[PDB]
Amino acid sequence: QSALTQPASVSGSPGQTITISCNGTSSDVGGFDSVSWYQQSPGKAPKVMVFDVSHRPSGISNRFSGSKSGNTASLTISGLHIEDEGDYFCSSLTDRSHRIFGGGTKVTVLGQPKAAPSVTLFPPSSEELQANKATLVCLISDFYPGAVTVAWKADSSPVKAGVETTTPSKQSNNKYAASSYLSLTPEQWKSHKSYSCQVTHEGSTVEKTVAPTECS
Amino acid sequence: IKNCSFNMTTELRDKNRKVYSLFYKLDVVQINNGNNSSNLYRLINCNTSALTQACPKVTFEPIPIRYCAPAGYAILKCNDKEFNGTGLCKNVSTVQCTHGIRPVVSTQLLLNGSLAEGKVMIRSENITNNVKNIIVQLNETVTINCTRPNNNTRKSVRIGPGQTFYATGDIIGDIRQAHCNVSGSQWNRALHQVVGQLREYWNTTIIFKNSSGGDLEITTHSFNCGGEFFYCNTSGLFNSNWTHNDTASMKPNDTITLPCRIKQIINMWQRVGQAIYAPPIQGVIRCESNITGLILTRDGGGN
Amino acid sequence: IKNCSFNMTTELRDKNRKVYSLFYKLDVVQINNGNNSSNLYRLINCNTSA
Amino acid sequence: QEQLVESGGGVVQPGGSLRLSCLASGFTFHKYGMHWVRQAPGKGLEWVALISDDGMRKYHSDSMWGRVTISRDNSKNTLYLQFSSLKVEDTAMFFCAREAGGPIWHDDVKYYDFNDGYYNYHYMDVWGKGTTVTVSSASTKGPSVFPLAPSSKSTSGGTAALGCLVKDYFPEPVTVSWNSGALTSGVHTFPAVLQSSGLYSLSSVVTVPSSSLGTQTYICNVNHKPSNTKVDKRVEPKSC
Ligand SMILES: *[C@@H]1O[C@H](CO)[C@@H](O[C@@H]2O[C@H](CO)[C@@H](O[C@@H]3O[C@H](CO[C@H]4O[C@H](CO[C@H]5O[C@H](CO)[C@@H](O)[C@H](O)[C@@H]5O)[C@@H](O)[C@H](O[C@H]5O[C@H](CO)[C@@H](O)[C@H](O)[C@@H]5O)[C@@H]4O)[C@@H](O)[C@H](O[C@H]4O[C@H](CO)[C@@H](O)[C@H](O)[C@@H]4O)[C@@H]3O)[C@H](O)[C@H]2NC(C)=O)[C@H](O)[C@H]1NC(C)=O
Ligand SMILES: *[C@@H]1O[C@H](CO)[C@@H](O[C@@H]2O[C@H](CO)[C@@H](O[C@@H]3O[C@H](CO[C@H]4O[C@H](CO)[C@@H](O)[C@H](O)[C@@H]4O)[C@@H](O)[C@H](O[C@H]4O[C@H](CO)[C@@H](O)[C@H](O)[C@@H]4O)[C@@H]3O)[C@H](O)[C@H]2NC(C)=O)[C@H](O)[C@H]1NC(C)=O
Ligand SMILES: *[C@@H]1O[C@H](CO)[C@@H](O[C@@H]2O[C@H](CO)[C@@H](O[C@@H]3O[C@H](CO[C@H]4O[C@H](CO)[C@@H](O)[C@H](O)[C@@H]4O)[C@@H](O)[C@H](O[C@H]4O[C@H](CO)[C@@H](O)[C@H](O)[C@@H]4O)[C@@H]3O)[C@H](O)[C@H]2NC(C)=O)[C@H](O)[C@H]1NC(C)=O
Ligand SMILES: *[C@@H]1O[C@H](CO[C@@H]2O[C@@H](C)[C@@H](O)[C@@H](O)[C@@H]2O)[C@@H](O[C@@H]2O[C@H](CO)[C@@H](O[C@@H]3O[C@H](CO)[C@@H](O)[C@H](O)[C@@H]3O)[C@H](O)[C@H]2NC(C)=O)[C@H](O)[C@H]1NC(C)=O
Ligand SMILES: *[C@@H]1O[C@H](CO)[C@@H](O[C@@H]2O[C@H](CO)[C@@H](O[C@@H]3O[C@H](CO)[C@@H](O)[C@H](O)[C@@H]3O)[C@H](O)[C@H]2NC(C)=O)[C@H](O)[C@H]1NC(C)=O
Ligand SMILES: *[C@@H]1O[C@H](CO)[C@@H](O[C@@H]2O[C@H](CO)[C@@H](O[C@@H]3O[C@H](CO)[C@@H](O)[C@H](O)[C@@H]3O)[C@H](O)[C@H]2NC(C)=O)[C@H](O)[C@H]1NC(C)=O
Ligand SMILES: *[C@@H]1O[C@H](CO)[C@@H](O[C@@H]2O[C@H](CO)[C@@H](O)[C@H](O)[C@H]2NC(C)=O)[C@H](O)[C@H]1NC(C)=O
Ligand SMILES: *[C@@H]1O[C@H](CO)[C@@H](O[C@@H]2O[C@H](CO)[C@@H](O)[C@H](O)[C@H]2NC(C)=O)[C@H](O)[C@H]1NC(C)=O
Ligand SMILES: *[C@@H]1O[C@H](CO)[C@@H](O[C@@H]2O[C@H](CO)[C@@H](O)[C@H](O)[C@H]2NC(C)=O)[C@H](O)[C@H]1NC(C)=O
Ligand SMILES: *[C@@H]1O[C@H](CO)[C@@H](O)[C@H](O)[C@H]1NC(C)=O
Ligand SMILES: *[C@@H]1O[C@H](CO)[C@@H](O)[C@H](O)[C@H]1NC(C)=O
Ligand SMILES: *[C@@H]1O[C@H](CO)[C@@H](O)[C@H](O)[C@H]1NC(C)=O
Ligand SMILES: *[C@@H]1O[C@H](CO)[C@@H](O)[C@H](O)[C@H]1NC(C)=O
Ligand SMILES: *[C@@H]1O[C@H](CO)[C@@H](O)[C@H](O)[C@H]1NC(C)=O
Ligand SMILES: *[C@@H]1O[C@H](CO)[C@@H](O)[C@H](O)[C@H]1NC(C)=O
Ligand SMILES: *[C@@H]1O[C@H](CO)[C@@H](O)[C@H](O)[C@H]1NC(C)=O
Ligand SMILES: *[C@@H]1O[C@H](CO)[C@@H](O)[C@H](O)[C@H]1NC(C)=O
Ligand SMILES: *[C@@H]1O[C@H](CO)[C@@H](O)[C@H](O)[C@H]1NC(C)=O
Ligand SMILES: *[C@@H]1O[C@H](CO)[C@@H](O)[C@H](O)[C@H]1NC(C)=O
Ligand SMILES: *[C@@H]1O[C@H](CO)[C@@H](O)[C@H](O)[C@H]1NC(C)=O
Ligand SMILES: *[C@@H]1O[C@H](CO)[C@@H](O)[C@H](O)[C@H]1NC(C)=O
Ligand SMILES: *[C@@H]1O[C@H](CO)[C@@H](O)[C@H](O)[C@H]1NC(C)=O
Ligand SMILES: *[C@@H]1O[C@H](CO)[C@@H](O)[C@H](O)[C@H]1NC(C)=O
Repeated sequence: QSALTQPASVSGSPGQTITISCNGTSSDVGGFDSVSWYQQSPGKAPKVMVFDVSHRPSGISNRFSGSKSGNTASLTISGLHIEDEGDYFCSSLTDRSHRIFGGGTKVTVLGQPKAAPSVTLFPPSSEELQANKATLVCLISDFYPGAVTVAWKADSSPVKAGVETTTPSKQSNNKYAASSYLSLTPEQWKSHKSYSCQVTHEGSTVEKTVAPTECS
Repeated sequence: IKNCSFNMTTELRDKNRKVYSLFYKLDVVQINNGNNSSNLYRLINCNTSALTQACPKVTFEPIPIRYCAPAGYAILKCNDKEFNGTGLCKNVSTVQCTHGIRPVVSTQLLLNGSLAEGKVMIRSENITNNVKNIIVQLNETVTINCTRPNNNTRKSVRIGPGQTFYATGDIIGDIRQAHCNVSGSQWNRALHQVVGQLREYWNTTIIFKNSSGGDLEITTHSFNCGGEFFYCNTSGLFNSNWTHNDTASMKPNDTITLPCRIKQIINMWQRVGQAIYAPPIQGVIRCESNITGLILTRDGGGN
Repeated sequence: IKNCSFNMTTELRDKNRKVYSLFYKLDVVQINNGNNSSNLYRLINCNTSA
Repeated sequence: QEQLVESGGGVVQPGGSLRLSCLASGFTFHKYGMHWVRQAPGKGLEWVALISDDGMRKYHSDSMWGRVTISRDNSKNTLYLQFSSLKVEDTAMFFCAREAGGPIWHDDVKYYDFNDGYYNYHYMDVWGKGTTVTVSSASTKGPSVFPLAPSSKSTSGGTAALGCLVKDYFPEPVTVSWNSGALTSGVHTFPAVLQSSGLYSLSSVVTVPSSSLGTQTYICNVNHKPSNTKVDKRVEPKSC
């Protein structure tokens, strides 16, 4: 049941060699030597990266060298290319003739400066106040990679309820954007002095604050 | 009986494919050198000598043969029944080509051979020499039904550039063992005649006991039938002592059943070299056999 | 008219080597029918004869 | 090329069955095994099942074991999966992958199975095209559409963001244009999030200069094809 554990995300500059490392158990990795590694990018079908670990698969470059120790496996890579960005999943054959994959490892190319997310917040528009439904839309934009932890808060209190987060999507500038949704009522929206959407990107951090503005 | 897998090669070099067939226990042996069996066996004809087929289209059944003489030389045949293997004879016949012979492979017995009418005969190169063989010629014959009732299958699978192996495939239905059957009363009559002739110097002392053990080519009665080397056992015979009263043992008329074994490989004439293989016969395996002779050895390890 | 590479034995049994020559289509036939993607071939007389 | 194709997937209901079929061409399917695998949105892979070529053996993941049943069709050169008691946890994309060729190399010698069979317990040299499957109990409903007023992305400079909130709709997808596709640049419709009530909610958002508010007309047209609904909604300064 326990997938072959590896970090869900990794990063590295082009050219600089790296090494992916995933974990296993006695059942599958300690049980046999048929540890493989696959890769799959957004908008691409999966393809292998290693089988028969100390020898490399069909038509792949001579830079990707696999290794294994006990119940753990790893794959060292030189000459970090750009097209190789995407998730990586190691797999091992269990003792019961069944297989199991890993958690995943997203490769992100460094060198693209991680711009701070341009966070903004749409409050419930005038069309929604009298509809007995309030909705706050926290737009995130111009941030790279697609890894942002969203959080919603009241003017003084935290608001984890009603939150519905949308995953990042690659903007036209190769950065990412997203939209989170907090569902409230007009009573809760107006009685609260303000609301806030705090977003934790890679290490720098950002936040927006909206308030009820009574206009014409 | 075991069903057994192994690898084989196509006409090409690198192309190798697994394949399965059937084998007995006589053809292979377990490697006890390891910790245990672990499903580890090896052919003995392999690990003693080389291996080849035996031209499966050439089946190994007999034919009436006749030996002919050159110019200036002839054959002389004595026409006396009781005339033993040597000595003087009067009833002569000059011949150019021998009477029809069926020179069949047989151990401990004769098969489909010429008969000795009139009387039963017993000879030996030196009867006083216990180690010498005691050749026998009976007066009449017996219907011998040695048979496997299970049909054989064949897989004619190519291996080399036109070289095909005829593997003994799986057999249909419930697979019983082979067996063989013989008549009782005529057998006991022939035994009565034999023991009547056994009194060379004695009045009543005759015993039969099975062989102490040795080579299976000599430890039982082997022959060839429809290509397969049959070994039809000889155990219903030695349990017989017509010593004191012959008619006492003329009574137990019993349909003599026995287990007859079979075999695929052979090293003819005890020449230990490259052995051969025998193919399937596909269809149930009957074997008729007359009987006209017998062979024994005396007991030197006794009184 | 085609030309093909294939393995052959070196005078050292442990060593083999790929050598290439020229052949026509009459003496061979296509196999492994991925019908047309650089299909491999086999001799007409080897699959039945020597 | 061993080009494979999926079929049968789509938006479906829970509880019934689902015949997910997998065909292919460019090779001989007579003696080739096949893996079924799946992966959900925002989540990696999970082995669904595997089947051999000659109907001899077949293996199921203990999670999906019993709930589903694999099967093959040699003459059709097809793989099939029959579901039972369909559930929303089956919401995922499903891939139909092949085996690592037939032979095994030892001393540069290629050994094969019985009857000249292709066999391995190894990687998957080919992967299918993929098929989406959306098990969901809700009923196809059209969208409630509303505007999202100008939110100043920055205090200085006068740069706002406008939006069109398409909430309480199901199933995906939904188109959101501005004046029937006239204003095409700047918009970025984000993936729909499955609401707690089984519905969906997105916001087609676009950043513009704040000076464009009012002076530049905006009539946001939302359209949901499953329900065949189409609505218009203008975005303007929030009066409250
Ligand atoms: C003449 O003889 C040679 C010697 O065998 C023979 O070579 C085979 O040719 C076939 C033709 O397709 C190859 O099949 C392709 O293989 C491509 C890469 O193959 C790699 O794998 C080999 C097997 O590895 C296993 O076995 C060895 C022990 O044998 C073991 O150590 C390994 O760990 C592993 O278990 C491997 O030996 C071979 O090694 C060479 O290359 C490495 C560098 O990669 C080098 O370091 C070595 O020194 C050696 O030179 C090789 O690495 C693969 O790309 C290809 O996959 C595509 O095509 C198939 C279609 O066939 C698609 O289905 C697939 O999706 C891909 O698109 C395919 O698998 C086979 O691998 C060769 N094997 C060997 C040992 O060389 C030639 O074919 C013979 N000549 C002819 C005309 O047939
Ligand atoms: C003649 O015919 C017989 C029977 O048909 C064949 O017997 C089997 O052949 C297969 C392949 O030809 C062998 O497969 C190999 O099995 C090995 C088993 O050893 C391991 O087993 C456990 C678990 O690991 C450990 O206790 C043990 O110490 C070993 O670790 C495996 O080691 C092999 O796996 C390796 O190679 C594969 C490539 O397939 C790699 O991808 C893996 O990473 C791994 O490194 C392989 O699975 C099988 O073992 C044979 N049977 C027996 C009983 O040994 C003969 O092979 C065949 N001979 C010829 C020449 O054709
Ligand atoms: C072809 O294949 C094998 C591999 O070398 C060989 O075949 C015979 O192998 C046996 C033992 O491996 C040889 O010796 C005989 O073993 C019989 C059974 O094994 C017991 O004895 C051995 C020690 O010899 C122990 O290690 C083992 O655990 C067993 O306890 C013995 O029974 C034999 O002795 C006597 O037994 C028979 C039956 O009871 C008696 O009737 C005889 O009097 C016999 O003396 C004997 O020890 C045997 O010699 C091998 N055969 C041949 C022809 O050599 C073959 O050697 C191999 N081919 C070639 C060419 O090497
Ligand atoms: C000893 O025999 C068993 C059983 O095989 C079956 O019974 C034999 C008496 C013969 O009649 C065989 O033809 C028959 O298959 C072997 O085990 C395994 O048997 C299964 C049968 O269910 C074989 O499956 C086959 O698979 C092909 C390919 O798809 C099908 O088309 C067939 O219809 C059949 O179902 C299986 O191949 C076989 N195992 C192997 C490894 O081949 C057993 O292998 C054999 N002994 C040895 C040492 O191999
Ligand atoms: C994948 O497997 C590797 C190898 O096991 C994991 O790395 C190793 O993790 C263990 C504990 O999980 C570390 O042990 C401890 O290391 C510290 C380091 O200071 C040491 O002080 C302790 O005494 C103890 O030995 C081990 O060091 C570490 N290996 C290395 C080279 O640092 C890895 O964490 C696994 N990854 C995942 C995602 O599970
Ligand atoms: C001694 O002579 C008798 C009679 O001649 C031999 O009997 C033979 O017995 C076998 C099987 O019991 C018969 O085999 C059959 O052959 C045909 C040939 O087509 C085949 O179609 C049948 O299915 C069956 O296998 C054989 O015909 C029969 N008669 C002969 C050979 O004349 C007996 O075998 C002889 N003794 C020995 C030791 O061979
Ligand atoms: C001859 O018969 C004897 C027995 O009458 C056979 O020897 C017996 O073989 C079994 C087999 O396990 C042993 O249990 C007995 O202890 C053996 N007894 C004696 C006295 O040896 C012998 O195998 C037979 N030989 C032939 C060629 O048939
Ligand atoms: C088919 O013939 C061509 C002939 O050119 C082979 O290619 C040549 O290979 C030699 C060997 O080193 C080189 O020196 C030439 O420069 C190559 N020429 C070209 C045009 O590539 C080719 O390898 C042959 N292929 C097969 C499968 O036999
Ligand atoms: C194996 O060799 C035999 C020898 O005759 C081939 O037999 C014929 O080959 C021609 C060549 O195209 C075919 O048109 C015929 O149909 C074959 N005969 C039969 C009865 O099918 C045979 O083709 C060879 N094997 C293969 C796979 O081609
Ligand atoms: C068989 O194995 C056991 C334990 O693995 C060992 O004690 C014994 O000596 C072995 N016997 C042999 C190799 O004959
Ligand atoms: C001798 O041979 C003749 C053949 O002409 C035969 O008639 C006769 O019975 C034979 N006699 C003996 C005693 O063998
Ligand atoms: C064989 O027969 C001859 C004459 O027929 C006889 O003299 C001789 O004694 C016989 N052989 C034996 C061993 O008695
Ligand atoms: C074998 O015995 C049978 C009895 O049915 C007989 O017809 C046949 O001629 C005998 N064959 C010989 C003695 O060669
Ligand atoms: C059978 O043998 C006895 C003595 O061995 C003999 O008297 C008899 O004539 C034989 N039967 C025949 C020839 O039919
Ligand atoms: C048979 O052998 C014995 C040796 O024990 C010898 O005394 C006798 O003369 C031999 N007889 C013949 C006929 O050769
Ligand atoms: C199986 O044995 C029977 C014996 O009754 C035979 O009739 C049948 O032909 C055999 N099957 C074959 C040869 O396929
Ligand atoms: C007895 O002999 C007959 C004659 O062919 C045979 O059919 C039968 O199988 C034999 N065995 C018995 C009756 O147990
Ligand atoms: C023959 O054998 C039986 C038992 O096998 C035995 O009782 C009998 O005494 C033997 N006959 C002679 C004459 O010794
Ligand atoms: C020979 O033995 C038989 C018993 O088998 C007996 O009837 C006969 O009288 C004996 N002949 C003698 C002692 O001359
Ligand atoms: C054989 O039987 C006869 C009469 O039945 C008897 O006189 C004779 O003694 C018996 N044989 C022996 C060796 O006692
Ligand atoms: C054997 O047959 C004879 C007649 O041929 C008969 O007198 C005797 O009782 C029979 N014995 C048995 C045991 O059947
Ligand atoms: C089998 O036994 C009887 C005769 O004793 C009969 O069915 C047939 O002639 C015999 N068949 C043989 C010996 O092949
Ligand atoms: C046979 O060739 C056609 C045309 O290239 C191809 O579409 C088909 O897939 C091939 N057959 C197989 C079994 O792949």
